[PDB]
Amino acid sequence: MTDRYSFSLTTFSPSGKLGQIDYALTAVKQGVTSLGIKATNGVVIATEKKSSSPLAMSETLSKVSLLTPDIGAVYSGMGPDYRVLVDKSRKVAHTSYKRIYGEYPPTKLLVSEVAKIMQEATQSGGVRPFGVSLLIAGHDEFNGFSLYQVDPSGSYFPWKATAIGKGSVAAKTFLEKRWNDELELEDAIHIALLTLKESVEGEFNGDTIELAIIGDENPDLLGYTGIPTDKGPRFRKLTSQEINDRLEAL
Amino acid sequence: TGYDLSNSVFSPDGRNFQVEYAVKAVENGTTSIGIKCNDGVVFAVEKLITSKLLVPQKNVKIQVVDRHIGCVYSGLIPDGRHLVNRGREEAASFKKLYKTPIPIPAFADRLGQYVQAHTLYNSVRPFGVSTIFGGVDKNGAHLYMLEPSGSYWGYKGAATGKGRQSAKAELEKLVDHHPEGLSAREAVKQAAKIIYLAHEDNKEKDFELEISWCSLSETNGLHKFVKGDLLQEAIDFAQKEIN
Amino acid sequence: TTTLAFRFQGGIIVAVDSRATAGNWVASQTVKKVIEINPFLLGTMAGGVADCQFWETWLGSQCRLHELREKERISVAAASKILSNLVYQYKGAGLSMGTMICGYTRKEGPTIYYVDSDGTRLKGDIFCVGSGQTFAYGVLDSNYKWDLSVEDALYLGKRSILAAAHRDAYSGGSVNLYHVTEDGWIYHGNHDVGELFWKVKEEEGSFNNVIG
Amino acid sequence: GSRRYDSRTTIFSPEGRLYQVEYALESISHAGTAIGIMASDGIVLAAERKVTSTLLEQDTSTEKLYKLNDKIAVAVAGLTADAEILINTARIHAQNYLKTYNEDIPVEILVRRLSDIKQGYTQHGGLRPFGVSFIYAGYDDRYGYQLYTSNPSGNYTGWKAISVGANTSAAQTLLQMDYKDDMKVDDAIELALKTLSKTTDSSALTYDRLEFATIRKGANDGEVYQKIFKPQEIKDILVKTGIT
Amino acid sequence: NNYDGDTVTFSPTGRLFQVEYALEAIKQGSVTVGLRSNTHAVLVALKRNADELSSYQKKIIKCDEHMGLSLAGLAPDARVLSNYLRQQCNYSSLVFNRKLAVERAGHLLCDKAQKNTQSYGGRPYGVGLLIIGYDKSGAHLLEFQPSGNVTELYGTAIGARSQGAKTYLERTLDTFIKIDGNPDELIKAGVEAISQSLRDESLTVDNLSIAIVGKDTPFTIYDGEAVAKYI
Amino acid sequence: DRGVSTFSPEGRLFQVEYSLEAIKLGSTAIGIATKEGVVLGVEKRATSPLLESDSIEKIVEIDRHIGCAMSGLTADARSMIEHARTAAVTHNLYYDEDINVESLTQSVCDLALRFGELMSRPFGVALLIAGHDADDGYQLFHAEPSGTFYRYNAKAIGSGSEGAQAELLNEWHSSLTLKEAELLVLKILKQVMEEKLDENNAQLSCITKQDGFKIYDNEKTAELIKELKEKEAAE
Amino acid sequence: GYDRALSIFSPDGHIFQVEYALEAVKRGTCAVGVKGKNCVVLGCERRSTLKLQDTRITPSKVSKIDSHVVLSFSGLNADSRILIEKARVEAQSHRLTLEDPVTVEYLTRYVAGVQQRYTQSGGVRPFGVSTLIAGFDPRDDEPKLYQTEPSGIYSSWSAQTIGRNSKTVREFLEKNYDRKEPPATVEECVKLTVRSLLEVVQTGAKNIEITVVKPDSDIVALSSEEINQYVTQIEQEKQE
Amino acid sequence: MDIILGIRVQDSVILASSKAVTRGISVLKDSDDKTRQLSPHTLMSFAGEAGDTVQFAEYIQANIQLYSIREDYELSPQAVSSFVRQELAKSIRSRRPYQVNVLIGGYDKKKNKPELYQIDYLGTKVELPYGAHGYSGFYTFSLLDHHYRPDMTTEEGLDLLKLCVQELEKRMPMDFKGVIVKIVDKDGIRQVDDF
Ligand SMILES: *[C@@](C)(CO)[C@](*)(O)[C@H](CC(C)C)NC(=O)[C@H](Cc1ccccc1)NC(=O)[C@H](CC(C)C)NC(=O)[C@H](CCc1ccccc1)NC(=O)CN1CCOCC1
Repeated sequence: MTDRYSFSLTTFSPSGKLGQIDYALTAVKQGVTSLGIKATNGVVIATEKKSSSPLAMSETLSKVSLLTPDIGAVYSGMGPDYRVLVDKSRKVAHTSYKRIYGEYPPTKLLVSEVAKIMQEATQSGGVRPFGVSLLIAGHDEFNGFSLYQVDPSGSYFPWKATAIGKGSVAAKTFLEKRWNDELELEDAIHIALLTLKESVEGEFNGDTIELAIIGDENPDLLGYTGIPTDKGPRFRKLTSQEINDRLEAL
Repeated sequence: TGYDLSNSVFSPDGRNFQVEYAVKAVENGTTSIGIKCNDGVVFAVEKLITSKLLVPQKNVKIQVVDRHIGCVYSGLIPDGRHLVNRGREEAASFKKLYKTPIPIPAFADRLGQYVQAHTLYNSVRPFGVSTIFGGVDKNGAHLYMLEPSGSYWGYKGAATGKGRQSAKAELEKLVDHHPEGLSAREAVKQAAKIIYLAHEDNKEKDFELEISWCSLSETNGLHKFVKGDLLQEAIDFAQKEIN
Repeated sequence: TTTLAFRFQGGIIVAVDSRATAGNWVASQTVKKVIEINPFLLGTMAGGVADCQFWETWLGSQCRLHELREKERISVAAASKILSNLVYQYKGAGLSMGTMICGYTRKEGPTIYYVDSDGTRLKGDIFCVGSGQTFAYGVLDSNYKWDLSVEDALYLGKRSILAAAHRDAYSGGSVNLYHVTEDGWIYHGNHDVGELFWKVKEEEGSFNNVIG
Repeated sequence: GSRRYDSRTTIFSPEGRLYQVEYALESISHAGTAIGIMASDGIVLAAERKVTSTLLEQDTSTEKLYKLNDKIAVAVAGLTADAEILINTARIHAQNYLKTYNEDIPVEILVRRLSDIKQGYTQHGGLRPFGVSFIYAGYDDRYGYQLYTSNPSGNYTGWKAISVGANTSAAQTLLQMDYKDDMKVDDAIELALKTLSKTTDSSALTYDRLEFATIRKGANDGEVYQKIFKPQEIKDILVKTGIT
Repeated sequence: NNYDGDTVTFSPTGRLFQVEYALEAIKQGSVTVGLRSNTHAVLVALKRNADELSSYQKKIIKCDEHMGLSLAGLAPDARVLSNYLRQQCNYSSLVFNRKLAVERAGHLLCDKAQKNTQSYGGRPYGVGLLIIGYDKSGAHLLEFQPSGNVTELYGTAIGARSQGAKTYLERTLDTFIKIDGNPDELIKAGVEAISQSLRDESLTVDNLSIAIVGKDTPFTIYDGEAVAKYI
Repeated sequence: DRGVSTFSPEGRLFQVEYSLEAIKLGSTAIGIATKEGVVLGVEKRATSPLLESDSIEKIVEIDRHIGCAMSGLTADARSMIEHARTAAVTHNLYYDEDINVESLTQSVCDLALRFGELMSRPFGVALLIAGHDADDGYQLFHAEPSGTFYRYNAKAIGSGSEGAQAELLNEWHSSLTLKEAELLVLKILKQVMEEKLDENNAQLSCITKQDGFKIYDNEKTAELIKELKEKEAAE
Repeated sequence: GYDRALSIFSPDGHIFQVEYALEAVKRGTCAVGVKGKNCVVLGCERRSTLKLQDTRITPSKVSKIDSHVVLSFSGLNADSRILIEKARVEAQSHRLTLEDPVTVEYLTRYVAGVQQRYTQSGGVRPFGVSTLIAGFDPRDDEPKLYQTEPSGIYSSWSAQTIGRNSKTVREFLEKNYDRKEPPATVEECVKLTVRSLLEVVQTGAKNIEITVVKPDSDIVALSSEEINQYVTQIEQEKQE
Repeated sequence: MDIILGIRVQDSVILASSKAVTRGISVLKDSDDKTRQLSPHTLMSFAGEAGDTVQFAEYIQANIQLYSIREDYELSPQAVSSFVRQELAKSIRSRRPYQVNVLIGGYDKKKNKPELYQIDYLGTKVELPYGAHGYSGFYTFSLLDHHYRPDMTTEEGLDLLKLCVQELEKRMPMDFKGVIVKIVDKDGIRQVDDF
């Protein structure tokens, strides 16, 4: 018995490719489209909620996830792989940072830890790479707002705006025409909804779309009062009703 | 293809061919049966006499677990012994912690989980035995049969080995003709007959009969071997029926 | 125990007593306190009998393995350091040993090393070790010269053990003598203190404190 | 068992080569070019970013050039994720030395240890090697300014000028042509950029597709300064040499 | 064919080829016989040499005062298994002050061989063993196969041309079983039995190897001039 | 590929059989046992003339009463010799006596099959172990990587083994003197060696009760070579 | 832990991984060792496809193991560092326990033992390196030169070469080296070493390294101009 | 073990260490050298628990010698002292700590300056113009506070050292059998034979 697979399952081919990473990126291509746009006073991340059955309750399945009060994440690719990465990402933020410095990590460093975990699945014994690409939006005091993409290889890049998955080629072109450096947050939400309508085929409403922002602090969502320095989470998930209001003036 | 070369690999059907190959080793083995009765269970088995040089009565195949459970099996005899050794460890740790002897359904799952564990990795081989086993507990009598996949169920009657079909047919007739129930002493006699009738499927070498039983009234809820006058009485009953 | 060894013009003299004790109980009068490691190496024993006996015997096995592996007899320095490094590993565990590793090699010449159970290792010309070491020092130091003859050196070693055997309650039995030369060690007999004391008293005229 | 699926990453070919090391070098040859040039009064590090998108955030980005300590930096060619694993190990190693001896680690000692880690992945463990080649630029008070390179084989060598990544053959010929020993930093800056401009696979070399860094003694009296260039500073230095 | 790479693999018909290949190593080995009466149990073994300049490979090994075995196949595997038996016999004596039953000795050998047939990396044992002994239930003879199967018998033989001696003992069953209180006659029957497996070679003084255990006889081995009586 | 501890259909271990082929490629080593002592001889076989032949060490001491010669992948023999020397000295420490030659050989052979998936492969070297003890007298053993060992009156191993063994079959008798055995090893070595036998490319040794294990000098062997040539010309 | 047996026997009785490690040695730059009456000299080739090199800081081909012993090699450069490190540690350990520096034979035996261990251990490949180890034993004036190889065998040599085109330079040394009369002086020993490398190298500029070891821890490396003088002298005598 | 002293002057560092080794009521040796050369321009003297002292000194010696061979370069006295301190700082929280106090005297060739470091068994390091371990300091520190000047020569430093030894021989209870004196300067390490 025991794990006899102590050797690498990802290796270099004669041409210099890393097969399993390429094949993982192919799985990301098949995945549903998701995007992220960065404004002057915030960041938006969005994706389609592809339902498996109409009997299934899509509210119970969350594609957009809170990692810290000021950091969120969305993906394209294999859902199960994403779910466990979110668990590990939430934990590593505490063990390797908050329990040491008494504060949450900045976006770039949390991203750096997630990227490490994904890199190890590319080199360690008896495992395949993760079949997902992540988009991670976040805010912190000394860097301001920021948006990052993380690929199966463990590489990460900072973006002004980008898309991943099914119709990412067309969606990136659409964002190049509309994006400027003076965009307000509401303008960025409007552009996010327009970009997503092109890739979605069926119903296009608040129940089939999932969208969250990184913006101003929310004292009402904090859950307590008395400490002036604690002002609330910057991450907020838009409701079904809040999306439909913006779809009328579209 | 090549899906059958490694254990724990699914074929495109969703099958584990290495387990199905282990079943072929069970089918090649000698016949063994189990009969459930009014207040207990009976076990019997075919022992092929390869040579005159074998010592009669001195190559015992039926095995006891704890003091209330019996185990018989067909196929690779060493694999069965390994399963019983584990069973004895499982029962011992149950009684150690919980005081009471291990219930039959509780014991059945301990074996089941252990056999099933040997279908999960390519670094182990599946078991090459089907095991018929059971006994008496607080809720009465129980008879079980366990297969290489880890699958097991409860049984009114059970059979496995080279003459399983002949033994199954004969077992079905007893269930139909006795809806109210069969007695312990009757079930010993019937067990002899069915082994003799199932020997027609292995009739080159002549054989030796071996029976055991557990009963609330006859054996006081403990596992014992059938010997002497009661064994010969069961042999004679079987001899009269074949002629 | 009383044991000594000193270096001189004609090599090394080694002398020991032969008593073993358990408190005030004299357990033996005939104990061998010198160990013959090879034809050119000797080891002396003081402290715990088992400790000394066991480990100095272990030392000989390690020395034999050296010459098998290296095709050359081990140096006195390297031999003494194997023992000192061993006892250092056990430091604090309660080993009780006072030993002297004595021998000749080409590169070193006649050499003596003191090694004890708290890890001390010292090269030197003269050492006395054991419960009666001070009594031996008193005679040895006051009569020692480098230019002693082989005959006189043997006697001084013998006479120094006798001095300690007389005054120290936990020393006695007999004297065992050894002489180490360029050609190897030579045994110079067992000398019972029962006869030796009176013989020395009469011939030398010493020990006037005792009733003649 | 699991023998069936083992690629055997640490074996020899019949010709006496290491398969996985050779294939890792093939991977690195498609990565963006990085150049290091050593002058008498400093060191230059220049590197080309991999095909950039206009919506990429350029100022808050790091891909090629990393800081190991106050006196040592590296340029990367290959898998970025693999490089960061090694960079963090090198950063820790430097601090261990400083903690132990109360002195900044000599450049070669840092390079040797990082190269020894790479070597281990080619001889034991059955894991794939790191698909990364480094150019090390640094200073210490024994040898002064120093340039080194290391590759997946764990072999390292010292250089006056060197390139890694794509088009090294063409790039090395150009550096061998114009380089001389009495060269200054400002001249070496110009050589580094001119060489990338001629070897690049892009149409024209622009500020947004470059990473640049110097290591001078251009601070105040007998001390070394590390300058990682900002976007606007690359835009200016590109105009000043007449490339754009 | 494709299913004989290791012991962990079953064939399509349910066979374990590595176990069968281990069984083949026993067939190539030199013949050895075992038989018993009610009072005594005897082992006879034909020893084999490399050439006229070499010694003859010893076939019989003592396990305790009341138990031992003969071997056929890989001799180093017999050394491992016999050493295990020596330890088990010894554990019984030190802990329980009990002589190990011959039947339990077999059960322990079976379980040790089995574990080597169900795990990756390992290999089956490549040797067969005939175990004799005298315990609280009289004399005993056991046959061990590296498949794990252990069988108690009145008499048997293993090795090359072992079928000849096995047939003879099957005929002589009624005679030799009643040889009680007579060691030399029980050996004579065992020597005549092994003779039915000889081809071109006969039993010489440094070729034959006999061992006996019984009621008032500890397990002892006879070699050299001590077996000249039985030629 | 395939498992390291796999059986062939004929019932043999693949890796053990393949290691025997490596031993056949090795240089020749011969041993002869007498009532006056045991002689061990080997072919040195230098790969080039610039190589200093006296550094070639294929005959080795285990203890004062036990010697050893080797043939095959000789680098593999180092850990075997190390184990043998430790086993011999350890027994002396535990029992205050010399260890039997047979018990030493058995201890070395226990290492043999300790390979699989313990070391990664069998040893690729065979050993001739010669010695004396009080019980069984002068002895010679052949230790293989199979874990098997036979006692021999005389034995050859290496590339010229089958030819040298046939010659030893005819020449050996139970009354051979030590001198006669010395010449016989030289004679048979000269026959199977490629290059011409002399004191520099061949080495003799012996073990006697009185003087123990001794490797001969090049001067001593040279005279035995000259004595051998003269006797063959004398009839 | 990774357990795979990588070094195993083949049907013909060869261990291919050990033999393929020898091919890596054949690919490496040439290295030569010659011992005279009172000295040993180690010569090494450096390939000239690498210009723009910094020779101050680039790892040297000859390495000091202790103050009285040196080690050169041919084969994989990265592999050699591991052997050199282990050797240096053992050298200091020997001084600590035996209170005497290592003999050249002892140091060689240790390095060779490490190489052998990597030929029958699971999860590792053999070292793609052969070494030349030279020096003088403590308080001794007899020169010592030893060779090792991936299999683990080691031996002593009057003169020896390893690496690429080593069969050509071995041919040269076999007819030019007299056992009855070795190079009497340092100059004679260096000249014969340079001559032998000039049969294979190309140009005698920055391609040849020479290191001279004399008794009592006296080791020095020659500079470019010093070596170039030997190259200039040999060529003028050749035109005859 | 008992007395170890150190003085740093203009161009050199001078270490003086007692020669006696005493066990029980017996002086076993009167010529013991309580020092080890770590590198050509670095010297360490030591005192403390029997066995521990030499074992520790030689362990440090081996490590510094290993570094020298590996890098073909001599570590600075500051670097060596920091390595030694860390080893003692590790030791103090071990199962069985090294009970050894040391002085490190060295000449830094890059700075052309002599340096003296005092380190105790806890791993407490200080650089000093003059230093001592054990009971010696209770006499020598006040004496040196009076007579020491920073610009003194090696000869002046030796006379200053004679003044310390004389005081210890007058007021110390135990007979320490004189001292071995060694000088560390630009030219390396040498021993004064007549003191
Ligand atoms: C001079 C003579 C005095 O020291 C020498 O130093 C000799 C050394 C020579 C013989 C090597 N030393 C002794 O004789 C030595 C003194 C000693 C005693 C105890 C501890 C340390 C040193 N004596 C012994 O070692 C005696 C030997 C004789 C045969 C009795 N042994 C003991 O006292 C033993 C074991 C001591 C021991 C050590 C470590 C752990 C546990 C025990 N003890 C007993 O036999 C107990 N005792 C004897 C009296 O009867 C009741 C039981």
